[PDB]
Amino acid sequence: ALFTSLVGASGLGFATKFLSNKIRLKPAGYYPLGYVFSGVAWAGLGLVLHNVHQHSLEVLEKKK
Amino acid sequence: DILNEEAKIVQALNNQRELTIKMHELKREEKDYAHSYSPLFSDPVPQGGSIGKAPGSSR
Amino acid sequence: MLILAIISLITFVSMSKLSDNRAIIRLINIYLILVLVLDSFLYLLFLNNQTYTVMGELLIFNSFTFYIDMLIYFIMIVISSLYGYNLYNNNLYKTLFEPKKELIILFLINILGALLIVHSNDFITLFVAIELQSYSIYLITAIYNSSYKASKASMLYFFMGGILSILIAYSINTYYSVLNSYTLHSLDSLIINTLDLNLILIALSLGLLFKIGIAPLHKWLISIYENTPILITIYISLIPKISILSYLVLSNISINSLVISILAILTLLVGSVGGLLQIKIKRLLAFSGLTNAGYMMLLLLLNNNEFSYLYYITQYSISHLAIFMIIIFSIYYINYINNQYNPIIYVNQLKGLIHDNAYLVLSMAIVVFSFIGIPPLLGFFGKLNILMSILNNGYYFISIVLIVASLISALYYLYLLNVSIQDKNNILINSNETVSSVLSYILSSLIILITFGFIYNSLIIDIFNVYFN
Amino acid sequence: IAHHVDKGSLYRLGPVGINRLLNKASYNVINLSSNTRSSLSMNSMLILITIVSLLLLVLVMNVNFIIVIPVLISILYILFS
Amino acid sequence: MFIGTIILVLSFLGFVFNRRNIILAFICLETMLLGINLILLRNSVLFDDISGSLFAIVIIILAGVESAIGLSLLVSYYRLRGVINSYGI
Amino acid sequence: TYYFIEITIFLAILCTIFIISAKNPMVSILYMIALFVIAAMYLYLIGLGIFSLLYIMIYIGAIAVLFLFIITLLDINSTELSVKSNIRDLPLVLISLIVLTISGLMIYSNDSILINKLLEAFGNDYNTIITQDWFNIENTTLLTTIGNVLLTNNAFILLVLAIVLLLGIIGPISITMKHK
Amino acid sequence: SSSTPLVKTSVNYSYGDYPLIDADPHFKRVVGYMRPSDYGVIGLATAALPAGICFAEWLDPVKGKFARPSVKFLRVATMLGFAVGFGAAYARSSLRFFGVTENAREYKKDEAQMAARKAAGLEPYGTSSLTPELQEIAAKNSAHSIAGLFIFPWFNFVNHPYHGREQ
Amino acid sequence: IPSGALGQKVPHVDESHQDLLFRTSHMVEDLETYDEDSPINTSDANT
Ligand SMILES: CCCCC/C=C/C/C=C/CCCCCCCC(=O)O[C@H](COC(=O)CCCCCCCCCCCCCCC)COP(=O)(O)OCC[N+](C)(C)C
Repeated sequence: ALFTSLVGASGLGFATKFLSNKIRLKPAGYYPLGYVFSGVAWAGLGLVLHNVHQHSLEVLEKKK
Repeated sequence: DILNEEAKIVQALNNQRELTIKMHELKREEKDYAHSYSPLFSDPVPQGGSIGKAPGSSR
Repeated sequence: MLILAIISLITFVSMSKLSDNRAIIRLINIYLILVLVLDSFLYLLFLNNQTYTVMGELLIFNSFTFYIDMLIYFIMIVISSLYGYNLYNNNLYKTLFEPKKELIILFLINILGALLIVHSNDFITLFVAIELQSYSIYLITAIYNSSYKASKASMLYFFMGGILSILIAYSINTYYSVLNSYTLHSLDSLIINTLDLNLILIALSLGLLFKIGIAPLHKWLISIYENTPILITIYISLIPKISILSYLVLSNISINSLVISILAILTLLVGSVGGLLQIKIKRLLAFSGLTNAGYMMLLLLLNNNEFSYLYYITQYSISHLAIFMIIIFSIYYINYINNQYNPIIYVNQLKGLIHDNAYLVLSMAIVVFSFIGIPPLLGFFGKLNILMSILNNGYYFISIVLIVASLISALYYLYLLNVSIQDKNNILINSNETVSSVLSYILSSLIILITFGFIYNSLIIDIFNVYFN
Repeated sequence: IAHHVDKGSLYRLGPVGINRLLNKASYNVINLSSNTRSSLSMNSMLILITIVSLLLLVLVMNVNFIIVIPVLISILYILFS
Repeated sequence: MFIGTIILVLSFLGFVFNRRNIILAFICLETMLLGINLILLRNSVLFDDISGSLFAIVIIILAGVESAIGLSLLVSYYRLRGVINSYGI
Repeated sequence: TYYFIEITIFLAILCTIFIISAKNPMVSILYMIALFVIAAMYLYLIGLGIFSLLYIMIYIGAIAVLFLFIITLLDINSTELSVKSNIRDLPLVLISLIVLTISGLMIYSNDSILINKLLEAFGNDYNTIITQDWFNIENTTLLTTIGNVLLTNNAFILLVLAIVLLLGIIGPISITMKHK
Repeated sequence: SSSTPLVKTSVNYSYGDYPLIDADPHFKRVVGYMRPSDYGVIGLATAALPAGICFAEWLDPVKGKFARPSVKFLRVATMLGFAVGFGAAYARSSLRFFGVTENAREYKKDEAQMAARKAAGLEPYGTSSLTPELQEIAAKNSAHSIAGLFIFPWFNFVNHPYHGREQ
Repeated sequence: IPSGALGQKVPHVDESHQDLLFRTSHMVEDLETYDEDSPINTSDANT
């Protein structure tokens, strides 16, 4: 599914925003808009990776 | 109801085993000069050095 | 597009003042990002392992080499972020982490010379690119010239690179003396049987390999890595390794070689037991590179080793990059800063790191357990896919020596952990200034890759299956 | 059994003997380049030794492979001890 | 091949057993490059082609650039230490 | 005037031994300049008259001038060739001389056999027959073909070489300036 | 005379699903055949470099508190942004000639143009001011140079006779 | 006791390790203090 891939990659973006907050000795929700910034960026990487795997499967089935 | 759902998973894993054995076959297979080297200029024949050239130099 | 950046950059840097250097690096940082994002669609060229040769059989472009140049650009974006962004706004970190005027020039010229090795088809392209990147490492080592250790290291690296470049030149012209040719495309599966190219091709591979730091000739490079400052050595440890090894893995000229197997066994032995009783963190950190280059000398013996290679390359690159960035971050918490170029030296100086920024120790623990090869992390699948190629191809003693070497190397990896999770008397409570948002996000990205990168293994194997087969 | 076997000789094959073996082998390979005041003469003679020695080894080694195993065992002995 | 082989070998061993100063190491490096040139240009003459001459004219330029780079490296070695030791760096 | 090549081989040996054993560092460098001249003699001797003057122009006139220019205004200590210092070296010098010499002579040969590989390097005695063919109509000498193939087939090598020359400009400047 | 290719060459060897147009298109044809989305990519990259420098200053300022970057940096950012955008648009448009992306918009233009060049009574790929040896070497240099856009920019400006096509 | 990955005795490096008896010691390039670049060892370096 595409939606589960997007939500999971956004969770990876939330994880990297959280961990970078906590390296800075900040609270968790220090700057809450960086969460949506990081989630949109990592979800875009998930979008790219999903589309490349999709085109790859189509190339593999065109060898029938 | 559970034997069929296990046969489905076994079919899906034997499909991956067949796919893996296939994709291992595909790499050890030899390949064309037009695919391995550049596609344009598909012949390995050099015909190189063309100014002071001798007739009879070809073979 | 590197050429554009160099041509633009030295023009622009000659006219800037020294107040502007850091901002220049920021510019180049963003430039390289938009070369990744806006230009990577060229992967569509390399369907079904379609390979091109460019400039008259001079350069070779396949998808392997496309992945290698993407990796080198990603790492250059990270390193140039480390120079172009302040750690803190103290009067301390300005006198410690300061770029020179011509640093990014030599960075991009070295990235150019490192790309023209992996993309190379003939031997004179190989030669000219090897010397381009070698002179660039000479000058990157010598650019912080107000330092006794870096000056001595640049002189040592000059002479030991000069010998091993003349050995490559001797092997190339020796190959030319028996075959009127420059290509290894000349070889084509039949010539190797009826011709003794063993001594030639193995001497070529050896002269290429002694620059990495393989085992009989490893100590000079460990001394260069300890003597250079802490920002220079994260670049000169990584880039010749991945460029020269990506050349020698793409060209399969030492398949089932007895000499490469001897030196791989010796490399795994001397790197594992060499860095055991060592108290400096860059020494400790460089014998890790010695062992992890041994694991590549193993794949040099292999035919069809492109999965295990590329996986373990980006594995080692992310783990390497992160473990140097963590000890950049630990400088704020040490009780003793010596040596302006190299402010943390001894590994006992990070002793109470769990009581000051415990999540830096979470970071550290993650990347160290991935160095060991613990299964939830990304280093395990690298070692696993190396083993799947070693055992498939009959290297049974090499396998057990690999396992014993990884077990011995786990000791001095865990020694970092053993030091950092310990009691300390005076712990931090309240600190006014913050670490860089831009630059701690990079360390967190590098961790999230290492921990949650096992998710995408099957996606990566399928995309592998289409573009390389 | 509790002293001479379990705490005695199963630790000599275990964590107490391996620590001493690795201590000695690491000390020897670190003092491999302790000698000379010079960095450069040390390392450039070290490059000569190996591109001589490897060539001598394969000269032995295509003649017969049995007569080169103890040579390599002895090289490991003088390298690690 | 004899002259290039022996200048390369004697040049190499003079480099290796140099304990007296540093510039003997530089000039032994340059004479090694000369011996490589000799071997290659003989092979180009014997094979009737320019391609060894091509690699030789390129390695002339690379030898020059390495001499320039490395001698500036020695000058920066000398900046902070107004002496160059006899035993080496 | 048959043994000319043998004479240059012998004189090159002798000149390298005078390079590595010399009182004064610049006595050693003048012996290197003499070795460049012996090289250019061999290159004219074999048939490459172009290259010999390229060696005299580039190696003698630029690299040796830079080298002598360095030795003049910098201080370099030197021990001389004591016998107490260097006969501790001599047994490995002798072993490595014979081994590296034979081993450099080894790789011109294709045998399974070790010393058939060696003595085919000495199977030299046969005099090549030079034939005239009238197939070439113009004065394409060797520098012309180097200029054709540096510029058409290996144009990319010439441009990467321009980047190398650029680096040889930027680097020595970048080291030795001390910007303000 | 000055158009016989005198070599053996791929014929309609398509690199993807879609049929090829050229094996290396001339620079004029690539600039002529690029889509408005390609000019949008050029404008995107020209905007993204100075906005990226302003953004990366807003994230972490250089000397501690935030200022705008100088105009001397913004103009070099805009120049390098046009460089990135032109490299991206040239590579995008060359992909349609190779037949790895959708090119039915441009395939019609090429059959129209080569029909026009047959009707005008001239050579199908252009009269060049080179000997056919130099045309052949010059097109061995620029063949498939769009791969390796990351290292060096290299283009085709020679009117050489062969482009991986028949008749 | 500071330990050194094999349970060995390793020196704790404070500011008291760069004197002029610690000057040009006999040692491996590992396990050695007296760095040559230190704000107490240069201390009017090019003056
Ligand atoms: C807009 C996007 C711009 C382009 C971004 C590119 C950045 C280059 C970064 C390199 C280091 C970071 C790791 C990224 C691994 C990417 C895997 C991959 O896809 O590589 C492929 C398989 O790799 C292989 O065999 C083996 C590769 C091993 C990977 C092992 C690490 C696994 C975990 C990290 C990667 C997954 C992270 C995904 C997070 C959402 C081989 O090459 P491709 O022609 O198919 O590339 C196409 C990628 N494109 C479409 C984004 C251009």
